[PDB]
Amino acid sequence: DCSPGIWQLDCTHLEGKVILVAVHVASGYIEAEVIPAETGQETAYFLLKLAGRWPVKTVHTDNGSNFTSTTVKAACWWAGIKQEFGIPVIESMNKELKKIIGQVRDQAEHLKTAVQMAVFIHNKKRYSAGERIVDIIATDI
Amino acid sequence: DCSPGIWQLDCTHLEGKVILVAVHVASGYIEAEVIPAETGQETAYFLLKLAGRWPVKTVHTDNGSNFTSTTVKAACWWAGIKQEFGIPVIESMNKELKKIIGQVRDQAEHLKTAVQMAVFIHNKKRYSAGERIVDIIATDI
Repeated sequence: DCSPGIWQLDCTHLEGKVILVAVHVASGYIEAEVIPAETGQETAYFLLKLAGRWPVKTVHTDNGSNFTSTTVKAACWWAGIKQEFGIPVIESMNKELKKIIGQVRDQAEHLKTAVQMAVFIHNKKRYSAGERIVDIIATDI
Repeated sequence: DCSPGIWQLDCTHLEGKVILVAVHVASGYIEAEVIPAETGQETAYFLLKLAGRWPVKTVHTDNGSNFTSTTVKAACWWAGIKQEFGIPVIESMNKELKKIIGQVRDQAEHLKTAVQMAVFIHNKKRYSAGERIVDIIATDI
């Protein structure tokens, strides 16, 4: 959890929709996306996007069956991502995100937009989570 | 262009599909996404995602009419993003991205995946663009 390369991935539901939530464990920085279904293809596609922006070395999840998909294993293999085993946080983070979404829900037509507005508010809330991840990654370099 | 908050947004086409490409001007770091159509709604949604991850203060584009959409102005207003006027780079960057996509195209079924694999290769190519943006943002803090 001290290591700057540990992320946690989890899908949560809201308004009959699926939200994929990634948390940088050391900083609390969040990325979220509404996906059409809880499929390995959506997970694999999200991991490639995440690995292209940040250093992703190991990933954890609260539902191990999420990572059994052959498509997910292919994406982790290509990007050099290992499965994390040192975590026996997202409960709090998912409830935290669902709360901020409720505050901004009225300001956006679709749930798509509310999720990104909530991610914006979380990462800048104030150091902020957005500043802390950059600081953590910078020193590690 | 020295300022760490300047981004450039442009849509490019490949295989009858639209790719939205964002470039961090000071570092050369890239984010890209295949979008269904060149609409203001897709642009506005992409900007909110970008502003939630990085500090986005001003944005430039090669096609000014991209930013006339009332939906785009609403997103820039809510996230506190101004239109950049100090740039009279994406030509090179879009050709660079299209080249890397061609190298990896055979390794992925859909163009969606090839674009993210190309973004991955660009930002880690090696400092790398992914390291340089974090360093730039860190010192600015």
